Amino acid sequence: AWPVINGGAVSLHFAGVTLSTQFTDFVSLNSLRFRFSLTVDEPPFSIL
Amino acid sequence: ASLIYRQLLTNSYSVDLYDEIEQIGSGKTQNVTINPGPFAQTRYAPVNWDHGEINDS
Repeated sequence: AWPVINGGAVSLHFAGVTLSTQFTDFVSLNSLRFRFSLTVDEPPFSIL
Repeated sequence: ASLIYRQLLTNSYSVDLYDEIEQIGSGKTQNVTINPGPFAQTRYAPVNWDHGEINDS
């Protein structure tokens, strides 16, 4: 019988913002990133 | 005081001379070189947007 996975619930809260900036011979390759913290929530997940 | 009329009529050739002045001074090359001021300009950088670092495994 096939196992099946189910459930899983979390919530995203704001944690911060970041600016990554790679450099390659005086030219800039930038990227804005949003970091979110997590807070779990019902229903719990379970592999059946 | 009548001498002004005589002077104008006599010196009218300077009108054509002045026409030459202006219509060849225009022909001559001029370049007013507006500056950049003492304060110097600069742009940010060549900036390109990309996806950030990915945590592969």
